[PDB]
Amino acid sequence: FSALEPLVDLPIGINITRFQTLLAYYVGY
Amino acid sequence: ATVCGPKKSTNLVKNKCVNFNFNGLTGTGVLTESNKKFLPFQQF
Repeated sequence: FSALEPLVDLPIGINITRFQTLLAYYVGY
Repeated sequence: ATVCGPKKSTNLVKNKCVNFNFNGLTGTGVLTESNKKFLPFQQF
């Protein structure tokens, strides 16, 4: 068990539909 | 929004019944010092 702290908040105002990772990693939803 | 105006700050007065405006939230109370430990992201 772990807790994830908010560090960075970005008021971008842009829609995000996809993402990709730059370079083992795990992706959930 | 991004470009908001300036926001002034008054002097912090302790041990009095005062009307506080700590950031956005307001209220009426007596601000005394405490021994509580916040996390560094937690404001309230």
